[PDB]
Amino acid sequence: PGDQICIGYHANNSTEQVDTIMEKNVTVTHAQDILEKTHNGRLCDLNGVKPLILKDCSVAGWLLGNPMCDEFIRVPEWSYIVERTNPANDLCYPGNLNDYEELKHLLSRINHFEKTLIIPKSSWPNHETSGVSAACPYQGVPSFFRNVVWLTKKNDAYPTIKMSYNNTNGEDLLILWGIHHSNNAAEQINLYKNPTTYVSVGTSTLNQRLVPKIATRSQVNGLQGRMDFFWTILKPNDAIHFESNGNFIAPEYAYKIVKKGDSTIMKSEMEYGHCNTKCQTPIGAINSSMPFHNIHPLTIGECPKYVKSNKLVLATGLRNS
Amino acid sequence: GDQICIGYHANNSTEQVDTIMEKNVTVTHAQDILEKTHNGRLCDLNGVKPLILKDCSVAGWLLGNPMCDEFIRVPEWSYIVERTNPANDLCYPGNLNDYEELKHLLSRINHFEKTLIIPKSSWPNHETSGVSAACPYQGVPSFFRNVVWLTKKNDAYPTIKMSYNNTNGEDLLILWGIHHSNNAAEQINLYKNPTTYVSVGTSTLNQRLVPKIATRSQVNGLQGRMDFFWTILKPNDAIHFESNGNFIAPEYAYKIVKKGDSTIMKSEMEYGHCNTKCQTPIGAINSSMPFHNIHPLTIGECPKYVKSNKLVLATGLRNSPLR
Amino acid sequence: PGDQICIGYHANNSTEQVDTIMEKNVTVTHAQDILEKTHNGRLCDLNGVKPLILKDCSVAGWLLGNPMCDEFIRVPEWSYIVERTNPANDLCYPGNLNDYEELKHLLSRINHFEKTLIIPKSSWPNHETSGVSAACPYQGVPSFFRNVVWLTKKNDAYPTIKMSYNNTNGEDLLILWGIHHSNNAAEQINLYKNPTTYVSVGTSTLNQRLVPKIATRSQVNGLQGRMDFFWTILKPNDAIHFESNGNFIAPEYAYKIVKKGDSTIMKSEMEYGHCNTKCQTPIGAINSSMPFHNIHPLTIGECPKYVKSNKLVLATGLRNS
Amino acid sequence: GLFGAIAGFIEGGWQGMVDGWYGYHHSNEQGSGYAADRESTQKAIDGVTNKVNSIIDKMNTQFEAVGREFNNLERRIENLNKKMEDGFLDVWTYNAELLVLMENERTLDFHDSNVKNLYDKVRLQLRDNAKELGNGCFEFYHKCDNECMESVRNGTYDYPQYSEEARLKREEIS
Amino acid sequence: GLFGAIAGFIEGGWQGMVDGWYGYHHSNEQGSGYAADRESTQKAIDGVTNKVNSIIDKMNTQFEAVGREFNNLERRIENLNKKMEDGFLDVWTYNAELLVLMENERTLDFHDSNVKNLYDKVRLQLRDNAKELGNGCFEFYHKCDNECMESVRNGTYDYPQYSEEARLKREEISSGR
Amino acid sequence: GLFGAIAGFIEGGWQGMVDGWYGYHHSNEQGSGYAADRESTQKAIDGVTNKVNSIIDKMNTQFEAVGREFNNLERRIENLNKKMEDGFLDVWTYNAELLVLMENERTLDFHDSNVKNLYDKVRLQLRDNAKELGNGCFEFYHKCDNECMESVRNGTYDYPQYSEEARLKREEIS
Ligand SMILES: CC(=O)N[C@@H]1[C@@H](O)[C@H](O[C@@H]2O[C@H](CO[C@]3(C(=O)O)C[C@H](O)[C@@H](NC(C)=O)[C@H]([C@H](O)[C@H](O)CO)O3)[C@H](O)[C@H](O)[C@H]2O)[C@@H](CO)O[C@H]1O
Ligand SMILES: CC(=O)N[C@@H]1[C@@H](O)[C@H](O[C@@H]2O[C@H](CO[C@]3(C(=O)O)C[C@H](O)[C@@H](NC(C)=O)[C@H]([C@H](O)[C@H](O)CO)O3)[C@H](O)[C@H](O)[C@H]2O)[C@@H](CO)O[C@H]1O
Ligand SMILES: CC(=O)N[C@@H]1[C@@H](O)[C@H](O[C@@H]2O[C@H](CO[C@]3(C(=O)O)C[C@H](O)[C@@H](NC(C)=O)[C@H]([C@H](O)[C@H](O)CO)O3)[C@H](O)[C@H](O)[C@H]2O)[C@@H](CO)O[C@H]1O
Ligand SMILES: *[C@@H]1O[C@H](CO)[C@@H](O[C@@H]2O[C@H](CO)[C@@H](O[C@@H]3O[C@H](CO)[C@@H](O)[C@H](O)[C@@H]3O)[C@H](O)[C@H]2NC(C)=O)[C@H](O)[C@H]1NC(C)=O
Ligand SMILES: *[C@@H]1O[C@H](CO)[C@@H](O[C@@H]2O[C@H](CO)[C@@H](O)[C@H](O)[C@H]2NC(C)=O)[C@H](O)[C@H]1NC(C)=O
Ligand SMILES: *[C@@H]1O[C@H](CO)[C@@H](O[C@@H]2O[C@H](CO)[C@@H](O)[C@H](O)[C@H]2NC(C)=O)[C@H](O)[C@H]1NC(C)=O
Ligand SMILES: *[C@@H]1O[C@H](CO)[C@@H](O[C@@H]2O[C@H](CO)[C@@H](O)[C@H](O)[C@H]2NC(C)=O)[C@H](O)[C@H]1NC(C)=O
Ligand SMILES: *[C@@H]1O[C@H](CO)[C@@H](O)[C@H](O)[C@H]1NC(C)=O
Ligand SMILES: *[C@@H]1O[C@H](CO)[C@@H](O)[C@H](O)[C@H]1NC(C)=O
Ligand SMILES: *[C@@H]1O[C@H](CO)[C@@H](O)[C@H](O)[C@H]1NC(C)=O
Ligand SMILES: *[C@@H]1O[C@H](CO)[C@@H](O)[C@H](O)[C@H]1NC(C)=O
Ligand SMILES: *[C@@H]1O[C@H](CO)[C@@H](O)[C@H](O)[C@H]1NC(C)=O
Ligand SMILES: *[C@@H]1O[C@H](CO)[C@@H](O)[C@H](O)[C@H]1NC(C)=O
Repeated sequence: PGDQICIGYHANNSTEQVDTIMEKNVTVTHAQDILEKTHNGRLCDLNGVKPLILKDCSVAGWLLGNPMCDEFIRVPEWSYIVERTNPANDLCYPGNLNDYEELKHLLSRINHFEKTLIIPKSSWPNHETSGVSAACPYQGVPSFFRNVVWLTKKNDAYPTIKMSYNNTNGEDLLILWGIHHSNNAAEQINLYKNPTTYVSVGTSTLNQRLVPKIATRSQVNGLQGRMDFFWTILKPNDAIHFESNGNFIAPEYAYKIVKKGDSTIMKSEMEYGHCNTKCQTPIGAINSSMPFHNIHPLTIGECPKYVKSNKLVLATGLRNS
Repeated sequence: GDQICIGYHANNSTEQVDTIMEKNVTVTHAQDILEKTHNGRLCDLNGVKPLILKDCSVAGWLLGNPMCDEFIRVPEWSYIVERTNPANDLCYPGNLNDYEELKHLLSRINHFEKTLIIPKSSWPNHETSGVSAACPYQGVPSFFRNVVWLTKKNDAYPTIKMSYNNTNGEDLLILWGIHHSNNAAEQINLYKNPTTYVSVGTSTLNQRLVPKIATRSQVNGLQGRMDFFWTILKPNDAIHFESNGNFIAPEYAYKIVKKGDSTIMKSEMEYGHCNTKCQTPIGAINSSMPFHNIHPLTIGECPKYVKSNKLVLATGLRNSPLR
Repeated sequence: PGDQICIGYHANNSTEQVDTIMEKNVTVTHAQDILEKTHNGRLCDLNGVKPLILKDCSVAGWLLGNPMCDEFIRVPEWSYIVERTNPANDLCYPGNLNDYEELKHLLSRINHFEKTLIIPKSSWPNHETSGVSAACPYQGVPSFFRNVVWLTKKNDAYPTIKMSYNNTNGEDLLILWGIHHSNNAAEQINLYKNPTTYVSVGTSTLNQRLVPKIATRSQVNGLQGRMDFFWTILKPNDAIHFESNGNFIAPEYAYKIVKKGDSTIMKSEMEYGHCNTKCQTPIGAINSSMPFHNIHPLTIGECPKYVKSNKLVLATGLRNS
Repeated sequence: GLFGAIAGFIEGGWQGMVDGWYGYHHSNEQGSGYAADRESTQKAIDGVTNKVNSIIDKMNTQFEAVGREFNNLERRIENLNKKMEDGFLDVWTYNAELLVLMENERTLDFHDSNVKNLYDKVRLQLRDNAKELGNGCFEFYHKCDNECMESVRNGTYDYPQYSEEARLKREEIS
Repeated sequence: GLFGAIAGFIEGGWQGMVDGWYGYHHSNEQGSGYAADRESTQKAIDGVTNKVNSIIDKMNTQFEAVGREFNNLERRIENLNKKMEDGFLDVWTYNAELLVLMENERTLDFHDSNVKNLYDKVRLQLRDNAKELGNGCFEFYHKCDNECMESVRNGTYDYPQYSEEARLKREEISSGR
Repeated sequence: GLFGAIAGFIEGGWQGMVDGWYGYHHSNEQGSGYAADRESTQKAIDGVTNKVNSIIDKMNTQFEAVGREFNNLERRIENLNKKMEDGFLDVWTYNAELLVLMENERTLDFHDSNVKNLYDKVRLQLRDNAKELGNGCFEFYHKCDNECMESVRNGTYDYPQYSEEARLKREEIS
């Protein structure tokens, strides 16, 4: 024979396959995937801040204090809000909350939140404050929203209310109030004694005048009446002014609010997972430095780019044989 | 001496491609990945014919403009075709509330069935013969076919308290309106009640409408207006009406089933008796190419719209001269 | 001791560095950046059309003629509008302008603009037209918006107004009007003598009916009252019909308007720079053919694509040694 | 990126090569003719088809309805849609134009590489039994009949068979 | 491949080489074995590592809050969000897929290039002192011991030292002996 | 580089070559000096220039007006604009950064291929009349003078005129 020297390259037992522009299913000695497909399957803190989880309540029910709602405790700060797809206890008394979607966006991320008593029930000496409905039961007994007061005639009289509250605190106040729509002239007199009625609300920027619509409506929660609720943000040292001669759903509790960032509302049925994450999805949190993922499009946080892909496999080794 | 030579194929092609470093390079074969051809007609989308309104707008077709010929009844469609400026929109001037959101809702409809819900005979104490010259059918005054102009009977307008329950198994689109009269004399002459209102209530809708008595500018020869509204009445829910004047009552409603969404296409063309996956206002396109330069306003599964005349990929070799 | 010929490549003293997909900080003999990083720091014209620069006034204040607003002389055409971040002068009488953001977008780029006197004060013979307020001072003296008229009662009377105006000019007309909300029943009678008033406005398309909201409000610029302003585009040969028995802030001046292009409002504190450009940013103009820039995201014109990068250095020369 | 063969040391292609992309031309006592190399041509065809199909098949398309559904008091929203429409057109146009430009450069270099590899495979078989003329051709020292030529075109060239015959002629070049 | 070495004239890789990506196998009267070229292996590993890192590090991620915040009377705006969300999914998917396809082609051609460069360096040293087999191997015309093999591996192979001994062997095969 | 020349068997560029990107260095009895290959340089200049212009001129630029036109009760809509703006910035940044990295690699390998093709061109003319040194140089056997050197750079190397003279030299060292 004769002495020989040869040039060659590595080969192993790997079966990893990659695709190229010109070739498909090429076996390589080593490869790396740049697509993220794994999540922990739990709802986590977003950068160490716990989310607000409204288990069986919508935002409107939680804010107004639905009697079947406040199983909660004080959460002073949150990074996002988890609502179930169809919450059960939204609005015990049928009606609407005005600008509901914008209000939900505003509350998605809150730096400081604290319920505070602003107008106690003793501030209505000439009005009934025990307005109670069966559509708002607490343990079967009829009740009402915990944070607002149903004002009713007293001694066959509804004196015109001319009251105000001044925000003496150092933070913004989210304040909610409402107007009750009656069904007929008889019910209107039986509740407020004043057939023609109004609710006027004014601040440095708000200028609102509401009049009830007395008409027949389809029953909801066994009720034909409606309660339309409204809200405002009262700046510090500003005052809100209320004038009403009937159908007023007065505020009792308000919320000190401080906003420094923005988020959204996450629709998910899962529960808190006692974990931290940089990126959250409705079905689980993701911890990845990979540029792409295929887990879920409705993400909150710093996340890889969403793609419709099963694998993004980069060849890092040699062609195998 | 015997010789063997290496070489490559050359032909008579003049196709030119471009590279990142060279321009106008002749190659033996090339492929264009930019779709440029359309059939020039309006087609079905995934086997479902569109809705084509020739002289009518969505508002006029829904409310029953007499000038809008009630041609056929399409039980379902994939998208709606309108001209840029239709001729018969609102014969009596006014507005349709949330017209664009309603138009978006009607772009793709799984089932559509016009239905009589409140017959003219259900107004025994009111006159239902309201007509107008701005709404002419066959040269004589007429009105919208699906709503009824309620005037006074025997110098009286009793307060209406009427409720209709959706006994069908499908959603009901119901349209009603209020008529804005020109002055106090006209208000008395038509409804006899000087202070009037229109109240509409469902499980979710809670509406009160009041007429606006003032002088406007003339439109279609008229100074009055008719503002129309709508709602989606769910099955087994009741809509409650209450009015003492100026009430434009509903006669015909529409059973509706919605399974998907679409948009409205502004085209001046008509049916082309064809099927397509991707429709444009100037013709459908059928190709698997990733890009097209036909038209931005596409409906369907379409290639990516680009501002380009050619995207030519070289497949053969750099070609040689004539020898 | 044999003759030699060699093949080689150029090398120079360049220290320019580029990155490749597989190497970083490779010194090359020549290189070229394709990222634009230079502006002129000036507010320029856009394709030969000067911007409307409202020095210290908001669009509403400039439109309504706030007395503190200078004038800015007759500018009949502009390509875009420059506002300061927090303008000092706006509605001097507190209130709102309806569809303000849509109006601002409509006026962002205007082909022809001319203020026109359409209803002189002489047209109000049975009403007082001299209304002023200390919230709208001019040189320390109570004044009012220069383009609208505060109509009030005359000789203990406010006769019902039924006025119309036909747009005889050949151009579209932007017409501004408003309604005043009083603070109490006594003040309402003090100014208009009629306890229940309204404003009715009508065109070929507009059917409007406003009612004052007489309620308590917080003081803004020393005033608890409010003025709500509205607008419309009166088409040529169309007539607008006004109808009121009180609280009416009548139009005096209106604007001939021609629109054939669209733009946006630019928030900037800079001044006019007597320059021209195809690309304007709030901190300067860009004259470039480069495909990318990193100056500012809020650009107006034909601009390179904004990126988050500090350099995009293309190698042109060889690997230097 | 060039490999030096196409429009390089091989100056121009052949019109006579009609059955393949890359091939051989031979001239001996029995005559002359062209012969396409089926293996490298098929590999090139399969690869170039894969490139085109990859560029086409990797595009994801979904149903979209694009219209103008905003009225004269919603111009701000329509401007938002315009900025999005124009942004996607700018992204797709730039990417598609440059992808075509970049892949056209790669395809032409792929062909150049294949021709060069075909040249090298012949050179390694022949060794000193022939001399390369530098134009992509080899001049044989020994007599190479059609069967010999076919052995070069496929992989079965018998170098030892003509070793001495070429060696004697290589010395007689004086 | 592009450079014709891997799966070209060099048929198949070496399961027996475990110490590197590219290198040499030798056979003489003392024995046989594999030796990895550390310089090219380390450069290729660093380049490939940079490639993966570049494809990952150049991505820019910022905080976003993606939800469904529009109601039943805002479907037109939600359609805008759908057209936007699907637009970015199409853009990112196509770019991610084609980037992987293009980078894998270059990576395989990079390995092919590295092998050919190693082969060419050996061929220039050996010249006619060894015969090119056309399969990536060189048959020496002279005795090349373990020290001679290392000289070929590290560039210091001395052609004149063996030029004579090689020349005599060339004649023996030439003369049919 | 992908080809073997730049920072390969030619271990570094020539500071002394001030004209041209690629060229030759000669040493003989008459003297020494540099001489650039104008055709290879000009072709490389045209190629690189076309690349930069293609990256620039293929960008489609459109009039856009970018501002913040939504109020405090439209904060959902601006988030839609925020997501749209941030998405395009991410797309453009990623593509631009990757485009530079990819094109720079191709550019460096382009120069590498050009040098290698020039080296192979010289080796084709010289053939056995000179010895490759493995460092990009050719050691002649036949006393190449200045006009002889010009013929190699020109491409008119008269191989028969020197074949004998180099043959006699070649046997001296063997
Ligand atoms: C105060 C009272 O006894 N009122 C009698 C009516 O309740 C009754 O009409 C019946 O009302 C039924 C529902 O009654 C509630 C409810 O929502 O559960 C009863 C609540 O006490 C009452 N709350 C307050 C603060 O007064 C609430 C309220 O009256 C209205 O619902 C507000 O919209 O109503 C149920 O709907 C029955 O169908 C209806 O007949 C009438 C006639 O029997 O007598 C009233 O004295
Ligand atoms: C019912 C009737 O005879 N009404 C007479 C008025 O029509 C007439 O005023 C003139 O009206 C002209 C247009 O009249 C219509 C129309 O729109 O064509 C006529 C319709 O019959 C009538 N319909 C009903 C149900 O009342 C309709 C309606 O009154 C209004 O459109 C509601 O706003 O109006 C045209 O505008 C003329 O300029 C106008 O003078 C008066 C006086 O001539 O007599 C009425 O008896
Ligand atoms: C007309 C008159 O004498 N009014 C007296 C009130 O001015 C005064 O209440 C005080 O009013 C202060 C502001 O006064 C003005 C203003 O805005 O500067 C004065 C203007 O002349 C007046 N304009 C007209 C056309 O009448 C204007 C107007 O009344 C309001 O803007 C309507 O809302 O008000 C300031 O608000 C003070 O805080 C307030 O006390 C009262 C009580 O002293 O007497 C009135 O006679
Ligand atoms: C909500 O309450 C605050 C606190 O009471 C009100 O602000 C304060 O208002 C008083 C008068 O009610 C001001 O005092 C007066 O100020 C001036 C100087 O501006 C001086 O000339 C007078 O002698 C008198 O002291 C006080 O300055 C003012 N601010 C503070 C920080 O106390 C506020 O106005 C209330 N808000 C509303 C909407 O009513
Ligand atoms: C509209 O009619 C439906 C059908 O009758 C009503 O729904 C039924 O109401 C009765 C009487 O209260 C119940 O016993 C049934 O269970 C209901 N459902 C069905 C399917 O029959 C409905 O309540 C009516 N609308 C309103 C607003 O009351
Ligand atoms: C590969 O080339 C060889 C060399 O010509 C071919 O072998 C010859 O085939 C012909 C066919 O008529 C026979 O007459 C010869 O005797 C063969 N020569 C031998 C075996 O040395 C061979 O067929 C070619 N292979 C293919 C697949 O075409
Ligand atoms: C490069 O290879 C050569 C050849 O093997 C090495 O030189 C030999 O090194 C051994 C070490 O034991 C000595 O015994 C020999 O005498 C050397 N031969 C000579 C100098 O001709 C050389 O050391 C290697 N260099 C490197 C850096 O590995
Ligand atoms: C590649 O492999 C996949 C998965 O095993 C298979 O579905 C596909 O058909 C293969 N394609 C080819 C060309 O071999
Ligand atoms: C390429 O050729 C076309 C016509 O075939 C011509 O219009 C165009 O200008 C040419 N481009 C260049 C760069 O020469
Ligand atoms: C599209 O064109 C192709 C031509 O290959 C044809 O097979 C296909 O049926 C066409 N599709 C329609 C919907 O006409
Ligand atoms: C590089 O060389 C050029 C030409 O000689 C000279 O102009 C320039 O100043 C030099 N730069 C440095 C940094 O030495
Ligand atoms: C490249 O150079 C920059 C600036 O000179 C430096 O910050 C960076 O660390 C360098 N990267 C290396 C040496 O990998
Ligand atoms: C306005 O005046 C013009 C010209 O006098 C006239 O043609 C037009 O009809 C008038 N418009 C109205 C609404 O009166």
